[PDB]
Amino acid sequence: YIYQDSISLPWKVLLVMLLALITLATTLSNAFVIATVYRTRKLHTPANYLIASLAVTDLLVSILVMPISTMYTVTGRWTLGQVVCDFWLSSDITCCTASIWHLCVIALDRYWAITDAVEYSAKRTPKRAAVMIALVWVFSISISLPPFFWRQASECVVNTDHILYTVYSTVGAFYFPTLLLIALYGRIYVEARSRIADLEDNWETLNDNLKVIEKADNAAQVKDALTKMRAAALDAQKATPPKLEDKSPDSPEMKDFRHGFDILVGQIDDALKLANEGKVKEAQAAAEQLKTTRNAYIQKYLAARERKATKTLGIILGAFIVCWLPFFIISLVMPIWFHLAIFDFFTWLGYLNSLINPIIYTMSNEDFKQAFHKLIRFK
Ligand SMILES: CN1C[C@H](C(=O)N[C@]2(C)O[C@@]3(O)[C@@H]4CCCN4C(=O)[C@H](Cc4ccccc4)N3C2=O)C=C2c3cccc4[nH]cc(c34)C[C@H]21
Repeated sequence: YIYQDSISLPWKVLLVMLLALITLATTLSNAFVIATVYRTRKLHTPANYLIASLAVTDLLVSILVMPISTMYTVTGRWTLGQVVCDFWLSSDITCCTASIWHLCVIALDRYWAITDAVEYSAKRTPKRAAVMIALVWVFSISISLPPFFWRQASECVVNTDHILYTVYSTVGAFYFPTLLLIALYGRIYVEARSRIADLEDNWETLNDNLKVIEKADNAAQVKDALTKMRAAALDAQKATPPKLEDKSPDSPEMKDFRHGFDILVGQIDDALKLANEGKVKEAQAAAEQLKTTRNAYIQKYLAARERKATKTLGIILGAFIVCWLPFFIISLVMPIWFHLAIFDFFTWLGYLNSLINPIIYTMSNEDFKQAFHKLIRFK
């Protein structure tokens, strides 16, 4: 029985048009993300390479799996033969597993960057990124390779004979990566929370000590509030969590919040020199410059407190669960309920995640956002 045989001609052609536009929108949205990393020299960093390889996996899903699926989902019958069926099922398992595992490799990279910044800076290289990507693909192909027990060769479905592999495939491909992502997001969320809580205190110490220099009575009072201000600025500079946007070291970092403390420290040192010279009135007058420099970084400070990197990783985590949790839940309860339409809906729900992810990055990451605005000639 095929439930699709009951669907009318107008609803069938509309369903083909909806599915074909999702497939096309996934291909172009991921093609944009790949080209943007490739074309922009500023984006040639291991972190953006992981975005670019996630976009490559999602592009293969849109070329090897989704077009050839639209017809099978709407008609409900396989007409391409056994050989094409073998490659289609395996490219569905391999690319979707690669898609899921790219997400935790991006999270692993963000976790190490926010949790172990000094030790990781030396290890975060494009060679490291390649080795991790190869491992993801080798693990992806290894998941789809065992159901080749088809010693027998209208219907095209993956081998459901061995319950032990069926659950290993579901765990290795989904349940293990989600538990890793929850743990990874948890540590990242808590890291950023304490990093902005420290940034808030160092910012307040900077503001209050800046008030003291103005209302100072002694030279020793001026000199002390300056060294305290000096220490808080460099502490605020380390407290500020990493941005969502990743740029290569060889790129001008103007109006950057972390740079504001560098020029500010330079000014605090210039003022302490006059204080050590004996020109305290001049050292006090240097606070008028410090006041304006601080005033120019308030907007960049208030921006840091919003933790865009963890916020957007939360939206990706959220988008990943809401897209794949129904599929892998039904995938486990199916051997042990409603019709085959809910399986077709939940497969496409997982497919949709290949489109949601590149639109989340290009709306959130300002490098990808400005690249898009350039593409459609919008200012
Ligand atoms: C989205 N993609 C879809 C794809 C799939 O369901 N393909 C078929 C061809 O479509 C069905 O859903 C259809 C729809 C209506 C009736 N159907 C079935 O009765 C069986 C159910 C089934 C699900 C899982 C395992 C065995 C059988 N279907 C199929 O075999 C397998 C996936 C998968 C399975 C196992 C590990 C995995 N890692 C990544 C993935 C993946 C990607 C992931």
